[PDB]
Amino acid sequence: MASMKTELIRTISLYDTIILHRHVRPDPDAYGSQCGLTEILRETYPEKNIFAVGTPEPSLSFLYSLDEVDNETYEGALVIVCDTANQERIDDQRYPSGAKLMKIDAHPNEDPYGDLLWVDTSASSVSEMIYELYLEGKEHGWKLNTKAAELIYAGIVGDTGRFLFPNTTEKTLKYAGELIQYPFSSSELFNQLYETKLNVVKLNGFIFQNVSLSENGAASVFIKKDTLEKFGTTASEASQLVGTLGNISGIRAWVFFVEEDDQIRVRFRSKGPVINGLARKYNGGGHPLASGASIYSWDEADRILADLETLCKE
Repeated sequence: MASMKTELIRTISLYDTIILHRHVRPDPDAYGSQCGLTEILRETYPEKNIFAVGTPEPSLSFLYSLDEVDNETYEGALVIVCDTANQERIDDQRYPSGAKLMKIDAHPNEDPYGDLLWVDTSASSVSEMIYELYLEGKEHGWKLNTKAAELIYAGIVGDTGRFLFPNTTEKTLKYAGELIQYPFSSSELFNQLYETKLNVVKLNGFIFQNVSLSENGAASVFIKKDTLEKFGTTASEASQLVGTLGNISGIRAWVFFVEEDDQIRVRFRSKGPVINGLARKYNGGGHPLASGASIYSWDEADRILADLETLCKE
């Protein structure tokens, strides 16, 4: 809604202190949206006290540094929460302790928090939403500098797998063309985002070398504590390799099992057949081409295999 954007801008102009949050375990969109908007606002309003809070993600810390803020600073502040569908996943819970709370998000509005709400499930990403907000904001004095442009671009390219994933829309590409005109180095950004440690590359090589496809295009990957130790990689490092199998000729759908301390993490992917159903059956869920689940025994993994084989066969 056009009016909704205008009301956010007006409300932002009214408060001297603005504190910005996003979701725990931040990703590129969390940074692009939260820090992108933070940097718009630092540039546009150098007289305001603008802060971005939360725990940093070391692999994204090259984008922006976060601030430490006292309890007192919240008093009478505007708090903006970017890219967090669920209140309980907001990094730093002092979010409702200000005078007002604003929600900006691109996920379904199941937890409709905030005094102000701008939710749009047609946007690729919240970083895209922030660029759209800026477009309007312009007319009311907002300024986009090079650092903000870069942040929003980083958020968009991270969240869409550089215009690959199906959340990419006409708007995404259009805004990216506008953003690329700012004088930041996109090639250096891509280098930083894709930089991978030799030991994670080698683990990826171990997975590729040993992968096999069923006659029906199903594939599975088991990364237990012993493999993690051999390669010296964390569980999250190994899990993040689930996307790397997508270009294999004839693959239909596949799954990763990563042994963590408390569960076995399960990541489902598909090039066609719906996997939602299968995920929900083992207590998880997600989208039709990308779901997850937690399981507690290797027996449970073999059942997920048999069902994956069938879903592919049909």
